[PDB]
Amino acid sequence: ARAVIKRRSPQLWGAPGAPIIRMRGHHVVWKFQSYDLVVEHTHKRRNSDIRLLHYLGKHCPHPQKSLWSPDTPVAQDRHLFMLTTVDIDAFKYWFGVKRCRLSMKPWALLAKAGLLPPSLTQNSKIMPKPLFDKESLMRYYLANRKDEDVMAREKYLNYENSMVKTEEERAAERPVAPYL
Amino acid sequence: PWWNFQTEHRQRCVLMYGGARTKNTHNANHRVFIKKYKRNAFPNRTRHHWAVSMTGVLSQRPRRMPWPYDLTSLIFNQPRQGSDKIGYVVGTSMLKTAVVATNHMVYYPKFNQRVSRTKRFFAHDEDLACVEGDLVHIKQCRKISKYKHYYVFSILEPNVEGRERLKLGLKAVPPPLFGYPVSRRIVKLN
Amino acid sequence: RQIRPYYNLPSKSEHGRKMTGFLTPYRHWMWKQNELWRNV
Amino acid sequence: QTWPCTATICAYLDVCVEAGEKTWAMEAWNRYCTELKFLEPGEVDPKPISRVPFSLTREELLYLPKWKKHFDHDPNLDVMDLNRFNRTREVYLRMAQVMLAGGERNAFQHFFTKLEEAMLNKPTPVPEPPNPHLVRRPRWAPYEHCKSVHHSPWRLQNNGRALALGPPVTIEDEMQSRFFSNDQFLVHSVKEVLRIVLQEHKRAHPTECTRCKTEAFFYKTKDADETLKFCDDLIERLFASLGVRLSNLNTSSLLSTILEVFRVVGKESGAALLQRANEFLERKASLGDAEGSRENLTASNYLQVLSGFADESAFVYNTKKDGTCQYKTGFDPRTTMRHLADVVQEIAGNPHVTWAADMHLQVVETMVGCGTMKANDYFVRNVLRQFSWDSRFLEALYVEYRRQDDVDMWAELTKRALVWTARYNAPASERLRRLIEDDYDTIRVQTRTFRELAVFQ
Amino acid sequence: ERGLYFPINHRIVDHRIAPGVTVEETDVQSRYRRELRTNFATGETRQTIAPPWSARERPTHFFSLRLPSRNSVTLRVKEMHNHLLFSHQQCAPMLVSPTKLHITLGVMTIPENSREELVKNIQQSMSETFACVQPLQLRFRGLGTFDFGRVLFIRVVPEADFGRLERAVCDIRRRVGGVLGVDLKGNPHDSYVPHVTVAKIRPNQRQQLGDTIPQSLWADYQHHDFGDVTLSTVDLCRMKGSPDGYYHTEGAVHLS
Amino acid sequence: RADPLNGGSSMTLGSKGSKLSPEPHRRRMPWTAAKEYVPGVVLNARDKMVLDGVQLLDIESIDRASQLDPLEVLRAVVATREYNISTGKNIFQLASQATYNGRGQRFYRKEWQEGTYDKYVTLSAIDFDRDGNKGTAYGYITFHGETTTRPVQVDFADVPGWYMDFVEERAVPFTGIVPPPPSIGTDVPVDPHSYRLKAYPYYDAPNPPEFVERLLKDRGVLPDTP
Amino acid sequence: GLNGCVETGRSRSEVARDLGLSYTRPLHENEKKQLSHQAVYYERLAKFKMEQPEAARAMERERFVRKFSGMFVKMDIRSGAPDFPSTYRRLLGTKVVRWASKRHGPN
Amino acid sequence: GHYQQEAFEARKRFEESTTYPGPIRAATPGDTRFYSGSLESILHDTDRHYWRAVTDDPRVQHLIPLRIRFKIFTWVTSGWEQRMQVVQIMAPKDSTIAQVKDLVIVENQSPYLCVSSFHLAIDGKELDPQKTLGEYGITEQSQIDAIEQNDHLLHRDDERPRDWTVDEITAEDVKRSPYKEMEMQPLQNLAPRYEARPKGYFGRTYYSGMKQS
Amino acid sequence: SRRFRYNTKFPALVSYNKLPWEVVNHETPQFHMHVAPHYEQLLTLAASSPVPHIIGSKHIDVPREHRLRLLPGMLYLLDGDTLPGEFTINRVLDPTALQYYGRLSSQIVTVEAVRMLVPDDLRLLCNCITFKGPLHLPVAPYASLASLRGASSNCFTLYHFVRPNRPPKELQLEKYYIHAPCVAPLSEFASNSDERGNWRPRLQAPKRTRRATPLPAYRPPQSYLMGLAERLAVVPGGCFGRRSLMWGHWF
RNA sequence: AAAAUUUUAGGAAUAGUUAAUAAUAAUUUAUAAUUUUGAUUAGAUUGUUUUGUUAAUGCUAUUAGAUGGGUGUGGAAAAAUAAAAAAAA
Ligand SMILES: [Mg+2]
Ligand SMILES: [Mg+2]
Ligand SMILES: [Mg+2]
Ligand SMILES: [Mg+2]
Repeated sequence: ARAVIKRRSPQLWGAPGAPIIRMRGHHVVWKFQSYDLVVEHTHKRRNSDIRLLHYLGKHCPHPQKSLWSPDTPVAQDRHLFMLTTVDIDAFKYWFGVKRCRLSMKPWALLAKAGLLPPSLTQNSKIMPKPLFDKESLMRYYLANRKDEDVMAREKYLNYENSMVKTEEERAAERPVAPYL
Repeated sequence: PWWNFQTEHRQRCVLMYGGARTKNTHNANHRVFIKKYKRNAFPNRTRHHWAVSMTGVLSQRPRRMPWPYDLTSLIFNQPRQGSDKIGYVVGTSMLKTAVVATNHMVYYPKFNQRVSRTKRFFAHDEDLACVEGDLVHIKQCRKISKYKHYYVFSILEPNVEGRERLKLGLKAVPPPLFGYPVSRRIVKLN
Repeated sequence: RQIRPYYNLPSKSEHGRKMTGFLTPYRHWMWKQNELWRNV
Repeated sequence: QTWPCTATICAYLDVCVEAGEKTWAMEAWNRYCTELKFLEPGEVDPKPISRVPFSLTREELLYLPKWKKHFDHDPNLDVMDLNRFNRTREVYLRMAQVMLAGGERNAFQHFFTKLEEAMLNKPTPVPEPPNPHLVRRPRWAPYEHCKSVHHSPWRLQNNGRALALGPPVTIEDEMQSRFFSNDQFLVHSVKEVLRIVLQEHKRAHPTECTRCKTEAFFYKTKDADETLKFCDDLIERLFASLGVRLSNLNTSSLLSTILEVFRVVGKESGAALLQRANEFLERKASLGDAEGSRENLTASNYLQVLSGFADESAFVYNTKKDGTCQYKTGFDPRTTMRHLADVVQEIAGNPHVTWAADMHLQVVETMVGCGTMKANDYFVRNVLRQFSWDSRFLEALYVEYRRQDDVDMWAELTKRALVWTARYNAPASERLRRLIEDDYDTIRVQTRTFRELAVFQ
Repeated sequence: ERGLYFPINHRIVDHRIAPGVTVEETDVQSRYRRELRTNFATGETRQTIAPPWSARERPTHFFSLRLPSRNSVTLRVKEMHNHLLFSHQQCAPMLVSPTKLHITLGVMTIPENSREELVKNIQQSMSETFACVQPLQLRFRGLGTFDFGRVLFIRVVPEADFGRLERAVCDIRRRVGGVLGVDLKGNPHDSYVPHVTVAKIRPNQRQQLGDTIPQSLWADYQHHDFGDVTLSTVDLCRMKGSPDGYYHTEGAVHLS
Repeated sequence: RADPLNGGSSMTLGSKGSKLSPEPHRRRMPWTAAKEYVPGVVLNARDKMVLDGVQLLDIESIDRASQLDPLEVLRAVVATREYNISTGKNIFQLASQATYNGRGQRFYRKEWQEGTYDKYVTLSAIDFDRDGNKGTAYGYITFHGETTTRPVQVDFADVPGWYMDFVEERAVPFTGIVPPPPSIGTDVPVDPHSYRLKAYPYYDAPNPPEFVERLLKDRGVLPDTP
Repeated sequence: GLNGCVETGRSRSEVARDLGLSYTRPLHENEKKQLSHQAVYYERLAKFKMEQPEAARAMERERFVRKFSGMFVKMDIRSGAPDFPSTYRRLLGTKVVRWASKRHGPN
Repeated sequence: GHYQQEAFEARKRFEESTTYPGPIRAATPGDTRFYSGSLESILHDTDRHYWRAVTDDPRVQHLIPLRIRFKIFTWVTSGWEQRMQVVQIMAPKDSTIAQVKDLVIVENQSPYLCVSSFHLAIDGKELDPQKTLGEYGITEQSQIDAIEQNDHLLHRDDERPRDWTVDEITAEDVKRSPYKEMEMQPLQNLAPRYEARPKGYFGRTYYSGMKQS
Repeated sequence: SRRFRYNTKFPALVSYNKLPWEVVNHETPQFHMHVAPHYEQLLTLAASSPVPHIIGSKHIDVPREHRLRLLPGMLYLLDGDTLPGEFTINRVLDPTALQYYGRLSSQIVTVEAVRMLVPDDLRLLCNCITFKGPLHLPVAPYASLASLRGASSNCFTLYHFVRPNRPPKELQLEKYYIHAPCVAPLSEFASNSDERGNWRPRLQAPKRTRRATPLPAYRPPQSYLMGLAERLAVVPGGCFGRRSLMWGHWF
């Protein structure tokens, strides 16, 4: 909605837009370069701190030898290490409750961590993208579909309330003799 | 790394372990004053600027900083600083408007001591109770006119002498004998 | 961006853009497929 | 340590009853509402607000410590003044309901007796005006710029200025419970107790009270007889206590609840419900000494009558024998449809009965169960365009379609019904969609989205 | 150009209009500062208000401080009448004759059956309440309105012996209305506002006079000072206007 | 907002759609409402090479020296007519030829009858402005055997994409009133032999094999040799 | 009536209003004739717009049309700044010529 | 709706109470003119700018804030628009509809409204200038329109004002009425510069309740 | 988008961004556009259950004085054709107007004539619609229209009074959307009908040995398309339905 | 909407102007407002987590970024080169 658009760094919608989790670091020689996982708005200003919701972490893209742990004859442990600090309470808050967006590189990271499934942009160019036809899918679905109530209860436990009360803690929480 | 010597430096891009990442601003610049005016003619009536002027506020030596702790915060729990003030009513020439002189506090950390400054406010008294020389409680509120954000919350001490003085048709307080100072000599005789 | 291929409906106009997004039915079917995958 | 007002106590006792835990309500009672009184001739009726509200004398302001001057709005300070309207009778009622719900007769008899006595012999307390904070004072607006009723050329859009769709669910047409006289509140209290009896019955036998999930639905439970006995004794206790006074107050809600109890717990066919309701109304017109001019059964009562007919004809669908449907033993569709027809004649005769979606749903369901094959025509004439619907309609309607002669009609009728769903903003439900899916080999009708299927595999 | 671009007194949101209305559908225009114009400016005063059942019945008797002869008050009210009548002589029926001027300490309804028990009992309780109170010097300045500008009165300033009045009144209030149940138009746990009624519009009058006393008459006398008076005499009066030429007096108490 | 694509799912900006909702996203701009539009540029774009070697005149050239052989005028008129149908036929070009200005006839656009898309418009009435080829056209929309209750202005009546079929049965005189055709579920009892439903709310079409071949020969599953 | 309400927030003039008490200092002729001039605004106005509609409609034409001319047509933080010269001092010499000084009041 | 009858009935039962002492005005606060925020907000008279948890006694409303609707012709650059302007009075409870007309005439500040005689009406039915608000059941929520003399002539091209877009404005009428005030001939600062909405704002069909396409 | 809270931005007096107030002109076709679909609903009501003021015996008569505080909004039905007194008669022959009465004339009583009647003083209107023949709806015995000879002499008229140039609110049609059931389909099973014995139930679905005939093979459309109607937020036809379900749009 | 913190060696008056009224007043009403507890003009100066020295109350730095209105669009003017913000497959 700017009369003469700022041409180089366009976005979608008005700024500040919905918060997006980005990786960003000042540019330098490749030997020292680190990145910041940051929840911030869609439209950045000159200094990235002006719109910054939260600071999620440091990520160093240099494979490192592990000198912190003792040298271990185990094969896998002596592959190089890649270090990252995730703040996952803030991540689950922002992503889950506040409904963030995600750039692709942080997505790859958080996929490695086990917080998210691997991204849309991670492609083994070995396999193609799948085909689809509705009648075959339908045969498979009629073949396997679970009961309605089972499914409803699964959606209940995953989305709505998890912690529930067994009859036991009811019986243990209900008042005894003098006020019963 | 600010703790490393001039010669000890290797990389300027990162902190190896921890600590504070510090930009050196160059404090000693030998900054100077340019003299653009004759000592005779300086283009200001009240003050003259002949040297480098110290700048900033709170960056100003010796530092004078806001002191939350004084009488006013001692008595009140304020939702916002300056939401309550105790003062004296000085003058009512304006309808439904009481001017109030109030004290607040400044701290000099260099000398470790406090000073009281003073400031005037316009307060809104509907119904016109306040007589000059009342001790009043005053609160922050809705914007009322250009300069009135404060209203008279309670009269702590009314002026009984002043009220009885008014009832007799006389002014609340005698008008001050001399006004503001002047740089002239007024010769006015008889 | 929205990809505009060369076999989209060419707009013959000198007063504006040379290519209107309008799809060969093939392109529509294709797009539907890809988009199913990302739905997954 | 916030002392609950009377309103709060009410709410928590509602939670207690619905939970059926007596042991909560007991401790709550014992702690908070004990000293709660009723209102008598010597009582002063709604008590004025007596609180000062909090200020400081200049000596209080200057000489006190910081905390003594600290006022956060604290619920406890005005608790007295929230209670100034005497909602006590509600608390006593709820407590009766709980003691019943937890299966204890003596305590229940106690609370209900106290309540009854007070309602008969003590003045009606002045009701509290609507709480500004719970429900909001309506603010003035012109209704001029509004999507017109016919705004979308494809359907009837309901609008802020007026409702063209019609009521989806029947409402009882009674003011909020606190506005009742004391006698009226006595009646209301009995209907409340009955409702709790019903709820407890459904929590003990969820299988039998759900429509057509099991054949168990068609037969009285043992323990139903003792229950109905309790209800009988209760209602006759109400006629015993209130005299001619009953001639002057609304019995509508009471009747509908009575009917729903004799429909659900004891299971009575639609004709038995209409009979029962008419005998009750005769009783009410006779106790008051007059010329008659009986009030007709109001819309809600008829809703219970019709749902009675629908209970009458109900089928357990899709036995694992690949057998079609099981029906209530001793079922005559001819009789059922006879009575349903002249009953709807009766209803549509009376001008003061407002129709809703659910009434139509009971009718339609009875039509499907009866094998009328007119279910469609009724639905399309009287419902489709002029109401907002569940997909329950389309569920029983599907069961109707399934029974036609050739296959193609089945298919085409079903597909058309789905088109209805897309046109009229029925979000066709998962139950319906499963019902259609089951026959996919026969009808080849796809019910799922492309995306839904993909994601699913 | 001669002031603020948007004068601060003109910034007003009406929350008693639905949300969204003023943005799109229509704009609502009103002179909003007639309503916001305050209780000091209009000259209204909030009297103890009656419960509806009490509001139904006419008041019969009232407590009054009797003004002595040779008052500052009576004199200045006469001067005020002169001025008002010279300005607008339509006031003439509104005005109360200087002969009937009295301080109204409270108003009450006595039923005609229990009449003697109540007057004797009241008179007695009154005499006990005022036993210890010496005479009262009170100050009068300012005007005010009761009953939507129909009653125009002289305020009693709380600058003087007024404090004592307030306890004194609040005692009879707790006896006459608390002890023996009597209809005081308000709550006995609430204090009455003492006043000297100057102009009044009765129900019968209201048709020819109008529904409210125009503020243009008394605007200038609104804050006028009527002076100080010492008062030794408390009356309980029934309101009959032809018996003695002064309100008919059922009881009396001397403050000394 | 009212009707999102796939509920809110934000994992990509493209995941939302090309418009967030059918309803206009700012209230101050109503025309942003989601329609079904048409390629106006190509479909106006009439062929100017048809007017080659013609010698048209203008309207206000009435001069004696200006106009031409009656033969030249005739081939001019024919050239102009061919120039106006050169893309497709506009409604108002179809309607003037039919009896009663084509009241009652069913006007379908080309793309409305192909694929699982089935839609047409029964004409309620017509206003010819002084210029033909333009105007206003009102009617009932019939989509998959389901019809509108009231008439509506036909959108894109001016764009030349339209076909119809003249039937004497459907003709209405200007005296009477064009009835809305029956929606097949409600007014007329549903019949399979009379009308079969192309597609229904949860349906969609099977994969045509040439598209599949092409997409695999694209993604590089099935080989393609130069 | 000398104390304000802590929980309510209403001033002392408010609780005095509610208890039906009036504290007011004795007024000189200034305040009396100002107030007595202001009290009557609405009666004068009612009389004006009853008895003389054309004059009124003239003045109104000028006001209504004025609202569209002028410096600022809409209220924003810039326009609705109670002290314009104060909050923007940086405009005072060059751009904005209306005010010659940045402070006309206490603050 | 439900509120109206809930509170009506509540008031009506409150009035029939034989025993009530009456409220204590030290316990029944007024409202504040002093609260945080720059804007001055006018509320319901049952409502306060502070938090009051307790429900106060129902009072009869002696000043009823009537709203009276007018049609204005607003100039926008493309041409004239017909839109709605509400005038809001505070009319005493027992007032006569003649007096409501009078209060409405005094309160309007726009030069374009009250020029001729107007009749108050509710849902198109005229009101007796003679009788009370009580009889017609007029409340704040009630919808009151106002109808001018020439308003039933507005379907013509005469009474409806003429926009300089399609119509001659002559030295005859340059000196008269809204045209004169408007200053048709552009000035450097552009004169009173009216709101503008473009021609294609609503599409080819103007604004409607019913969707026409 | 939601409606914003209040307008503090622009002066109220000037009113600035305001949706125009819609006004119904009686000279144009647009009038009938508004009024017609109401009439049909109204008549439908009259066919099922009684509504009080719908049916008058004779033309209403009022004084000049009380003319505009009584008439406006009034809607009543009469048996014959008689045109209200002191009303100039306008025939509606213009086809665009006639057009909106299509549904009402096909699926309810055939419309014989339409008339716009304007009072001599020009401030009142009467829309007069003359129906011919019996209802194409079934008429209930206890229903209002059963008291009329023109239904169930075959012509009868609807009369609707209104002010000109008013919003399509204060022509009062929205009170009529009360919905009553047509009892015609169940009339078969009432104890009153002698065809109730000719009825036979289908309790069980019949054994089926054949699947539904498969739809004709799908031809992919050959022309250019505007893209996914999903992503363009176009409801399935540009007609009705939800944008989530893309059924019946091309593919 | 406000409250605090505000520089010049030698120091004097400032002004579309205060407060009440109100969708008032290029001439409404008034004993008005800012200042020696340092004003307004005028010089210098980018304001309240950033540096250097030092054992230390100190001294000595800290960039940069919001410059009026005039068909007023937009949720918000921040709207006329100068990115290093992926901008509806
Ligand atoms: Mg300021
Ligand atoms: Mg400057
Ligand atoms: Mg949104
Ligand atoms: Mg400019």
